Amino acid sequence: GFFSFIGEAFQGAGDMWRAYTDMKEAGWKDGDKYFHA
Amino acid sequence: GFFSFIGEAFQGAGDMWRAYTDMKEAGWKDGDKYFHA
Amino acid sequence: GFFSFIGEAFQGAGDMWRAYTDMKEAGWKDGDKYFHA
Amino acid sequence: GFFSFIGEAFQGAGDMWRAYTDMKEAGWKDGDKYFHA
Amino acid sequence: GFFSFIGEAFQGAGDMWRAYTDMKEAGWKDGDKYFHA
Amino acid sequence: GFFSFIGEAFQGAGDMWRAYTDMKEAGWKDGDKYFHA
Amino acid sequence: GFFSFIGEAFQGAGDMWRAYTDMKEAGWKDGDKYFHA
Amino acid sequence: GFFSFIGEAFQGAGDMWRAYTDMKEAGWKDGDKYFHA
Amino acid sequence: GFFSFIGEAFQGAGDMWRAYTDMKEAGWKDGDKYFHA
Amino acid sequence: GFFSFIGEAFQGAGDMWRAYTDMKEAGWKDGDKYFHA
Amino acid sequence: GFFSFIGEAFQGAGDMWRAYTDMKEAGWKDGDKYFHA
Amino acid sequence: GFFSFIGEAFQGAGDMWRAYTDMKEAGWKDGDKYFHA
Amino acid sequence: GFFSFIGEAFQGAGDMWRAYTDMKEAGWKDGDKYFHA
Amino acid sequence: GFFSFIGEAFQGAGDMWRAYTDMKEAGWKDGDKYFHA
Amino acid sequence: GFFSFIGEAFQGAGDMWRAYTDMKEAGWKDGDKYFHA
Amino acid sequence: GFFSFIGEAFQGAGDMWRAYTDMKEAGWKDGDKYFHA
Amino acid sequence: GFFSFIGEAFQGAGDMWRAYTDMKEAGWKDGDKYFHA
Amino acid sequence: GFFSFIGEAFQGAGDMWRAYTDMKEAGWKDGDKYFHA
Amino acid sequence: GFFSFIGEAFQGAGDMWRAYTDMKEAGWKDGDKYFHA
Amino acid sequence: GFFSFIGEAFQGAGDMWRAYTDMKEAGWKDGDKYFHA
Amino acid sequence: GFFSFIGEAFQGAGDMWRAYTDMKEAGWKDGDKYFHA
Amino acid sequence: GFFSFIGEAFQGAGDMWRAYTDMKEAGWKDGDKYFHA
Amino acid sequence: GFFSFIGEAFQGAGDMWRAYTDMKEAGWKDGDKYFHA
Amino acid sequence: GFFSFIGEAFQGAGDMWRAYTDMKEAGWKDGDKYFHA
Repeated sequence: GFFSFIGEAFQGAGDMWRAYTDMKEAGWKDGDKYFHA
Repeated sequence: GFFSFIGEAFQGAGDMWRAYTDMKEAGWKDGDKYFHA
Repeated sequence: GFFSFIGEAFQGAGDMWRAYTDMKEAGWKDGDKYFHA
Repeated sequence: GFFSFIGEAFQGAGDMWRAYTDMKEAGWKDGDKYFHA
Repeated sequence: GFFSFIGEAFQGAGDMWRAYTDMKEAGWKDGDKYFHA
Repeated sequence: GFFSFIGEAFQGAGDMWRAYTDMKEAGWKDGDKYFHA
Repeated sequence: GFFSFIGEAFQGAGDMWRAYTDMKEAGWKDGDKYFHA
Repeated sequence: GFFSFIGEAFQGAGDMWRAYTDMKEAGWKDGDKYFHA
Repeated sequence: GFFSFIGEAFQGAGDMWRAYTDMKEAGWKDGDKYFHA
Repeated sequence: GFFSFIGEAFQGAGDMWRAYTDMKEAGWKDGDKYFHA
Repeated sequence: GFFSFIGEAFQGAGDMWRAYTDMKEAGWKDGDKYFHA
Repeated sequence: GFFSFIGEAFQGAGDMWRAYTDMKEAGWKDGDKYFHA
Repeated sequence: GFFSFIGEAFQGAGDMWRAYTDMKEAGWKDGDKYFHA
Repeated sequence: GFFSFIGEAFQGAGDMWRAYTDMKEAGWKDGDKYFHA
Repeated sequence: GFFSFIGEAFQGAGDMWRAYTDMKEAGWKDGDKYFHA
Repeated sequence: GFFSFIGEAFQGAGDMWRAYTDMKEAGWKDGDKYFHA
Repeated sequence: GFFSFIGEAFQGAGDMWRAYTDMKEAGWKDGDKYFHA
Repeated sequence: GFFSFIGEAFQGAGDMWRAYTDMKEAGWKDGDKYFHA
Repeated sequence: GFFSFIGEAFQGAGDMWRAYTDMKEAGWKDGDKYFHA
Repeated sequence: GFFSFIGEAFQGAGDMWRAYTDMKEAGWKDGDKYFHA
Repeated sequence: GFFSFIGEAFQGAGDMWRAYTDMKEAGWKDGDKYFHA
Repeated sequence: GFFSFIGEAFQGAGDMWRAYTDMKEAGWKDGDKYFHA
Repeated sequence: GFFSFIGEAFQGAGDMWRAYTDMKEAGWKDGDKYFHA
Repeated sequence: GFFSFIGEAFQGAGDMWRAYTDMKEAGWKDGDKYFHA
């Protein structure tokens, strides 16, 4: 694919552009995410 | 595919452009997400 | 694929451009993520 | 793939451009991530 | 792959461009990461 | 692969360009990472 | 999507299940094809 | 979508289940085809 | 996606399940093909 | 994706499951193909 | 992805499961192919 | 990814599971191929 | 075309006879402007 | 075209006769401007 | 084209007759400007 | 083209007749500018 | 093209008739500029 | 092209008629500039 | 400007994509052009 | 400018992509052009 | 400028991509061009 | 400038990519060009 | 400038990539060019 | 400048990559060029 971004990308808490691929018999767990201002 | 973005992208809490692909016998769990201002 | 970014990329807490690939019988756990201002 | 970045990339706490690949019978655990200002 | 970066890359606490590859019967644990200002 | 970087790369605490490869029956543990200003 | 083929595929001169994808500024040619019996 | 084919496919000169997808500024040619018996 | 083929594939002159993907400024040619019996 | 082939693949002159991927400023040629019986 | 082949692959003149990947400013040629019986 | 082959591979003249990868300013040639029986 | 200006041009904060032309996939920003006397 | 200017051009903070032309995949920024007397 | 300027150009803080031309995959920044009298 | 300037050019802080041309994968920065009298 | 300048050019802090041309994978910076009288 | 300058060029701190040309994988920096009278 | 052409361009006798630019006190003469079939 | 061509360009007799630029007190003469078939 | 060509360029008699530039008090003469088939 | 060509370039009689530059009080003469088939 | 060519370049009679530069009081003469087949 | 060529370059009769530079009061004459097949 093709991806183009021009400007600002803001993320307080989390993941950006994560790529999990080609897994067999795989397991995982992600936790919570908080944003306070 | 083709993706073009011009400007600002704001995310308080979460994931952006996540790609999970090509999985067999796979399991996972994502937690909650809070936004306070 | 093709990836192009021009500008600013801000992440308070988390992962950016993570790539997990080609796993068999794999397991892991990610923790929480907090953002305070 | 092809990756091009022009500008600023800020991460308070976390990982950037992590690549885990070609694992068999593998396990790990990542901790939490805090951001205070 | 091809990787090009032009500008500034700031990480308070964490890992950048980590590459774990070609593991069999492998285990590890990463700790937490704090960012205070 | 090909890697090109032009500019500044700042890391307060952590690892940069770590490469762990070709391991069998291997184990390790990484500690926490703090950033104070 | 889902694709199931059960039987026989016969081709004297040609290509089969050709997939060209995700191209930008591309150009090509394919010549003539002759079947004589 | 869903595609099921059960039987026989015979082609003297040509292409089969060709898929061209996700093109930008592209151009090509395919010559003549002759079937003689 | 999912692809299942059960049977026989016969090709006198040609290519099979060719995949060209993720190209930028590319160009090529393929000559003629002759089948004589 | 997922690909399953069960049976026979016969090719007098050609290529099989060719994969060209992730090219930038590329160019090539493939000559003619002759099948005589 | 996942690829399974069970059976027979016969090729008089050609290449098999060729993979060309991650090229920049590249160029090549492949000659003719003849099958006579 | 995952690749499984179970059976027979026959090639009179050619290459098998050739992998060319991670090239910059490259160029080559491959001559003709003849199969006579 | 033809453009004639005879006199005085006064600008406290801003741009003058700015010409942006012939752009494709472009993006920019201009901040605030303050005039105090 | 034809452009004639006869007189005075005064600018406290800004740019003059700026020409940006013939751009593809471009992005930039210009900050604030302050005029105090 | 034709450009004629006859007189005075005064600029406290800024750029003059700046020409940016013929750019592909480009990105830049210009800071603030202050005029105090 | 044709450019004629007859008179005076005064600039406290900035650049003059800057020409950036024929760039591919480029990136830069210019700081702030201060004029005090 | 043709460029004629007749008069005076005054610059407290900056660059003059700077020409950057024919760059590929380039990156630079220019600091702040101060004019005090 | 043709360039004619007749008069006076005054620069407190900076560069004059700088020409950077024909660069590939290049990077540099220029510090601040101060003018005090 | 931007120019894109995809297909065939045939000219028996003449010029294609001629560019004469930035001339002062210039003279020339072009001859006739014949096309016979 | 930007120029892209994909396909065939045939010229029997003449010039293609000629560029005459930045001339002062210049003269020349081009002859005739014939095309016979 | 930017120039990209993908395909075939045929010229029987003439010049291709000629560049005459930056001449003062210059003269020349080009002859005729014939094409016979 | 930037020039990219991928394919075949045929010229029976003439010049290709000629560059005459930076001449003062210069003269020359080019002869005819014939193409017979 | 930048020049890239990938493929075949055929010239029966003539010059390719000629560069005449930085001449004062210079003269020369080129002869005819014939192509017969 | 930068020059890259990948493939075949054929010239029957003539000069390739000729560079005449930095001449004062210079004269010469080149003869004809014939190509017969």
